[PDB]
Amino acid sequence: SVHMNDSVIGVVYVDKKDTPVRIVAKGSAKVGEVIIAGSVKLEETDLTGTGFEKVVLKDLLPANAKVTLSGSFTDVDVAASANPQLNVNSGTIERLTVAASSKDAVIVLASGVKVTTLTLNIKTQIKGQGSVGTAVVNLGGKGSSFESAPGKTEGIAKDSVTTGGSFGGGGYGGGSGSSSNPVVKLISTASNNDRQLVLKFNAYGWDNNATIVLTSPAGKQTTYTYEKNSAQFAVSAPEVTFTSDKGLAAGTWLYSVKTAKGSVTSDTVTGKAFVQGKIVSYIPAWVDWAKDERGVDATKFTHLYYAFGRINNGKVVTIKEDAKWTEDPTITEADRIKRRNNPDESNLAYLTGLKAKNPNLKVLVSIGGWEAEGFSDAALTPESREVFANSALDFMNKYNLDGIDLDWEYPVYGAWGVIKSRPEDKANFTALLKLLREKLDAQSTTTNKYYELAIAAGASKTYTDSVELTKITPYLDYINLMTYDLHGGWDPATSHHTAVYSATNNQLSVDSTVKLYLNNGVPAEKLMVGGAFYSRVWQNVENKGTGLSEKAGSQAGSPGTIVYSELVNNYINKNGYTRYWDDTAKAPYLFNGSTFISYEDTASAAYKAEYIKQNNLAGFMYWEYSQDSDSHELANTIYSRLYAKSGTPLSVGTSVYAGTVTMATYTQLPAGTFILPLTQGTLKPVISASDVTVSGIPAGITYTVANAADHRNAVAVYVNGGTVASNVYDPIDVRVVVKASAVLEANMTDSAPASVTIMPKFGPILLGYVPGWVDWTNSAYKVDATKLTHINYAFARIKDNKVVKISEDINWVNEFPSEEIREQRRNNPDDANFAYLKTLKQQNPSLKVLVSIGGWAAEGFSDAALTPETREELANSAIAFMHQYGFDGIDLDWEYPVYGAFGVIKSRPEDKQNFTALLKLFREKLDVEGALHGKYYELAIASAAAPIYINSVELDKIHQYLDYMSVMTYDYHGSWESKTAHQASVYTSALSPGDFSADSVLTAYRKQGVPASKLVIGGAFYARGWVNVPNINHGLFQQAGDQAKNPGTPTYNDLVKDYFDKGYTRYWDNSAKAPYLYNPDANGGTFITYDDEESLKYKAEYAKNQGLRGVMFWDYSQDISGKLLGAIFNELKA
Amino acid sequence: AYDKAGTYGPASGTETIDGNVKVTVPGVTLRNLVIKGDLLLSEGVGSGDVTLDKVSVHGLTTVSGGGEN
Ligand code: NA
Repeated sequence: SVHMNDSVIGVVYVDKKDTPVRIVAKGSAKVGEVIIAGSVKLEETDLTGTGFEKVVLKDLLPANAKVTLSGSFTDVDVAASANPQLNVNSGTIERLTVAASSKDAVIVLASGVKVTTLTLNIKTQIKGQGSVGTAVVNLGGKGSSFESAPGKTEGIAKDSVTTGGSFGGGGYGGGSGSSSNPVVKLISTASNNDRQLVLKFNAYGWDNNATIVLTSPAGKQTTYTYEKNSAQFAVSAPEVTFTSDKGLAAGTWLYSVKTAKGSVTSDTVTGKAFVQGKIVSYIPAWVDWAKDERGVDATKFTHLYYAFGRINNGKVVTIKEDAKWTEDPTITEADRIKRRNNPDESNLAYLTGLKAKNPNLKVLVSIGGWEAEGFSDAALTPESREVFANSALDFMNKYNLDGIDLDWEYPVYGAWGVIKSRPEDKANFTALLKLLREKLDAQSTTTNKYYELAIAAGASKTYTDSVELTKITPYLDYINLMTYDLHGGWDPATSHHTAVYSATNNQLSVDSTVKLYLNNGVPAEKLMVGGAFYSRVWQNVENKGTGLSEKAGSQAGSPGTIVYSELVNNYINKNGYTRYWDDTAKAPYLFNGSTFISYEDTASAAYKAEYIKQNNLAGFMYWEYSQDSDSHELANTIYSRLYAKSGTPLSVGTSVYAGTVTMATYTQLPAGTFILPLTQGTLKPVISASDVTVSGIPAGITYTVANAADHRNAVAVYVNGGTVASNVYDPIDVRVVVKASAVLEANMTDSAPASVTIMPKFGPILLGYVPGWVDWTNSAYKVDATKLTHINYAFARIKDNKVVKISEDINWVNEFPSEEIREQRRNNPDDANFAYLKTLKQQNPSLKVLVSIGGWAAEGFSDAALTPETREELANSAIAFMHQYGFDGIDLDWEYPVYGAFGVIKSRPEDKQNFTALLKLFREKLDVEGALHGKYYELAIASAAAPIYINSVELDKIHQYLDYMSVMTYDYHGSWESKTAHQASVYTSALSPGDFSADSVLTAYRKQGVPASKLVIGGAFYARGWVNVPNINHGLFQQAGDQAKNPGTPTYNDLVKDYFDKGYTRYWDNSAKAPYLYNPDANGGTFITYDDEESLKYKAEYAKNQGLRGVMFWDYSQDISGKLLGAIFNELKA
Repeated sequence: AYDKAGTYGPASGTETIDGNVKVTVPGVTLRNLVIKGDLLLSEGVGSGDVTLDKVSVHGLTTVSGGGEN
């Protein structure tokens, strides 16, 4: 034998005759190619070097030569016609090849041997228990045999090879051995539009039991068993499918499943499922969210992405620390200074604080964005990736966020030089994502709080080609698809930038993108569709067609993008820009003959939401929340669509912008226009006559309907004007239905009939409450009847089911223990006041003075309303009182049916229907009275703002009996609560979504069916307020402390002598059109909410523009200046 | 350089030769050599051993003899 100890040999040729030479390689030995032309045994013993590598059995090999190999070989080649046998006794061969020349070749592979690749080019017998990882059976290898089956077989003659014994590959194989246990295998999970979670699994050993625990995205643990809950389960053979209730919270659910058989309890298996309905709202870091006045209503989305965190020195920092951003040389020095001071920490605190208004809200940090540098380097190596990931988690943890999103724009191509990029970005992005997912999971083992990981992705094929979708997707809760900026002024012709569908072959869309992503393996479940709250603009577009798909010239001056709020304010159907719709793409655009604007609106948002639901996608993402309209119409539309109840189509909704046309004489109606914006649904750019129905326009007066000029989405009803057939003494209710056929959206239903008003020639009413506990005859401040049309005298009361003077209500007379007040109340100056009112009625002979029966704590209504007999008695008595004291009608102020102001007065459930019967009877009797007395008597009520009031009264059944309802659009907030707010605001502040205003209250009355012309808006001549109010935003919408020193209800006169310029500063909520006072020094901070001359002007303006009957206020005594009244009166005359 | 010996070669020190060698008999160790040119082993090595300790062959090795043991 020949030993080759720590040696070096080159090529070796073996022509040993008759019996083999053994050749050994020991230690650091090194051998070239061994060429075999005789009998031989290669052996590698105690080998530290590489030893043998290539071996070839050549055609010179003699018949029956013995050739055996032990060791680790590379390529071994049997190329010998003399019926060669190769024995491989131990070790490994990378590639063993049996050549076409090697007739009757036999290959004997001993049990520990591993051949990674065996290639057969001649029919070969392979023997022994040795292993072959892949047998490549080419045509010449057809019919080859293996005593033990190769791991895989490839090549054209694969199917011809035989394996195993005479049994067939793997043998008689039987048994065993004692199986039994319940195993659960997970098949898959799914969601639907209804937000059910569906869990499918194969349960071996189905013993009619199993237990599932669900963890909500907000952490709620929940358990389901076949025992309690087989209603939610369905069994087949191994197939079992669990089905949750509808309406689960959108986002990522964690589940565990296990089966048993009494004691023998299965391996617990776990996973993640995804519930449809996510709304990802991007919020920009560069708005100062603490100072913002436009507001954020986080009830309309599920996720808030803080855009953006940045990368500096391979770590994650606030955007103020990113010099690429703060030192942009393209802006002004003052602009850079604002950037350097960007209030990130304040922002982040304000935004997580919105959880109070939506507790399910997740807030994530989004890292990166357009022109954000640092990713290629951050991802470059295992240590760069480690610093980054750790940094990202610090950010997340520092601000108490719910997860991390990356927006790298973009791997590999770097958006073509905008950022640094390299080829390695592609695998590096995968590794970075892997790492982050690892670290977030690690941390959750401690915190027991699940963290999301997500990205924003490019829509282009270039982007999909630059990342490893199938590889990264398992690390991601979802991909946010940037299905916007699809086309833009960089294109030589105009197109849509964010369309749902591709209408022409080269137009990209949401649909083209989603199809690209699905085609690369990404699941629907994990795809968020993108929308934009901004437009892409082209200038110098040829003035052809509609501008769409037309050539554009120079973009030199171009703004590039215009944010949706600016489009609403100044472009959509404004300033010569025509609104058009592409009914194949489902996208709107504007054109003025030279500028083309592609954008996203209410209609495209609805088609996009419907695409998402139709394809069972993850939800709707948008850039960015602050670009929306004042009302947040895009955000609201998105929420409405994705959260719509299956089986009920959305109704078209309206509001009113111009709701009054006023008669010039008793019979001459001038031309005029009613304007009604849609609140839900989007008109065709051009409507037709059959799309709107109008009722109530007088006979012989013609009208047309059209889209209103200078509005984006409003109906105009043009009343032609003419001569009404008989005198018009009272308002005419006009009702406008916007039909399903009017709008762009596909399956909406008709709007409810919207009420607007033809006003009779004297215009709106102006009603003052005049308190009867003021002795007017002797009051230095008098009532100016030239400025009122109406007075309500507060109050008459009910005693023994009879109407009596207020001095007969002993509850009221003795309200206070003061013996002076009791005496003054017993002697309430009603008779003197009635002679006074009568003198008023001389210097304004058109004045109406009504008696108000009831008021706060006034008893007797629930009893009076109970039977036909009590109603009769109260009505007859109220009428006798009316006539006896010279009144022109009756107002009833029942405070309040059903709930009794929470136990202040008696109440019953029956008050709801009985109030209707009471009013009906009062109207009948007053018709009788009128027909006897030669005159008309009014019937009105005072009514309340709260939803409980609305639910406690039949508004749609009572309006018919009433001249109007004086709605108490005040006392919304006060000392009974600890947080400050507007007690009387005409509009709901942008900073208090869903809050009370005149607008919100009077809309809700109208949505119950009450005509605009039976509504009266209420002003308050007194304030409400809070003490211990923090000096933040001048006390507005602040949590307040102990209220024992609360100022109660100062009147405007009190405000004048004690508050104004006494350390109180007057502020103005412009979205609410409401004033307030703050004094940091008064009692820990004092905040006052009231009406003033400005807010009453706006109430009055609201009345005129909405077609209301008029304005009312409480009360005449509370402003001895005449200025509050003068403000109303001047605006109603104007 | 055609051997027929015993343990023929250097000690702790590597030693260069050249030309076509012909170790023609059993038991012949060769050590710390570095042979430019060929190494032959001939039918004369028969059924017996031949060790090679820290050798080098820049040319062709040609095993025509030796046994299994
Ligand atoms: Na080897």
